[PDB]
Amino acid sequence: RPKIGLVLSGGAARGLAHIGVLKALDEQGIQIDAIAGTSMGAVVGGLYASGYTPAELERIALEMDWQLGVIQGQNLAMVLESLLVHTSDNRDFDKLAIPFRAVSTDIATGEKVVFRKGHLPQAIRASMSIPAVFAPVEIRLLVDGGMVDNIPVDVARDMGVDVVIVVDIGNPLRDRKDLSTVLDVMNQSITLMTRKNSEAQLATLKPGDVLIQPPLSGYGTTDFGRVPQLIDAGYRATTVLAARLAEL
Amino acid sequence: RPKIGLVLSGGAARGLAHIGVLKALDEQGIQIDAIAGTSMGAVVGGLYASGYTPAELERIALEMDWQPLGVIQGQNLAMVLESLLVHTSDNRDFDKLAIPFRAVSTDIATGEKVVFRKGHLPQAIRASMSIPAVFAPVEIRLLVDGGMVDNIPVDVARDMGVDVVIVVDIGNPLRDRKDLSTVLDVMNQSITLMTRKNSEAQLATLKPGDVLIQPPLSGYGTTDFGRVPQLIDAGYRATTVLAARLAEL
Ligand code: NA
Ligand code: NA
Repeated sequence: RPKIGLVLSGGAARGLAHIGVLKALDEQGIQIDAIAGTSMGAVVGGLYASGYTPAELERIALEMDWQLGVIQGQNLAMVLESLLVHTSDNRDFDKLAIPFRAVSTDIATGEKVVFRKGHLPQAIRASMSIPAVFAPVEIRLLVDGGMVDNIPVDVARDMGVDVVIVVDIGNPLRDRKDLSTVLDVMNQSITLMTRKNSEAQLATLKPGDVLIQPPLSGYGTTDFGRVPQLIDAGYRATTVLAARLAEL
Repeated sequence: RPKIGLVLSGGAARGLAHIGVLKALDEQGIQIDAIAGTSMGAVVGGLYASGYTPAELERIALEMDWQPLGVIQGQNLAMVLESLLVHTSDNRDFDKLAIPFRAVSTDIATGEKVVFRKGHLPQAIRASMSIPAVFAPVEIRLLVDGGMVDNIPVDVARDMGVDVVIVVDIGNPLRDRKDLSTVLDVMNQSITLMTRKNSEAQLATLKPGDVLIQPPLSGYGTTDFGRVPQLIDAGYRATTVLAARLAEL
């Protein structure tokens, strides 16, 4: 039987669609041997790697307050430590329920930083440290890994997997009418280079592999008003490929 | 004889080294048939394309004040450029300037490269120079600094039909850990990162025939205009050193 690696692309609000993919994949009895994730893909995939069920991930997403950069940085770190209190005495990420890699960016040098050991919470928090939303973290000064490897196919392949299931939740560009402020222009820039490394990795997909691309046409990148829809989106997108995933 | 295209990479303060390259190139009698530039490379190269001498470019750089806010500086930069270029008002096609010229910019809405080849020289150069968080973007497409898509526009210059390119890379140094204080700092760094990545890509396409000039700018702050004379000397000396290699064009 083939080793299957699950790659979970970066985002924020949009990355809760990852939950619905897991929910489908589990239902369909697809066994994941390795997970690689950036930002939200790293949160969802990390919690799942640690032992959470997609159903519990769903319950947690529907029951918490998504309603300055440093204060939110600490708040995110304390939530992650609470959820992961059961993996305190873990150090090697290969020895979690499922092997797991988070991906982050060394803001000083631009180098990709793949975590494979240490403190799961702290590593996941690095991968999730979106500039102008969560302060970077010091472990190297570290940020959201979207700008270097948003869809870390190659990371997952260096865990020795034969096939990858890749979930691209997309990073839509802002429309001309929404580019009001200077912050808006620069996020757009980050979005542009994020897509460019994303497209590059997606280029390396082979015959064997499976791309999942949830229908998220409507969906605001930071908009957590529609969780149930986001999760359904990933659920349905994956349910549709039940036939193709079956042959793994 | 070969058609020589001069490519002038993007920057800000560091791009005044471009002046010293022109100053050398002229001295050495190297004839330029086409110019392509981004940001500062576009200002210096555009003014030179229009008929300024490198000497006058140097005089202008040594005698002016580099000492809601993004927009006010945007207008100020536009009025300076219109003053300097008042003689090319009735120009429309950039191929009919003293030297053919292309400025390069970025459509911030779509990420597409925007190469200007016609219209109003000042307005186009101002687009190429519209560095986010320093000069408001311009509406012509909402347009910014072309560094993020083609900082070293070798391919633009080659689409003007040149056989050889002289490329001036002034570099975009990354900020060190100790200088990354604010959120603005982190995001500039990001822009720097993608700027280098497209820069390295174009530099990859250079051939046997072509000539890369890379001024010694080790010290130099990207926004630091306190050392103009050094910046110009840097480009001057870097080019003077290759007098032999440029001679065979
Ligand atoms: Na340390
Ligand atoms: Na550090």
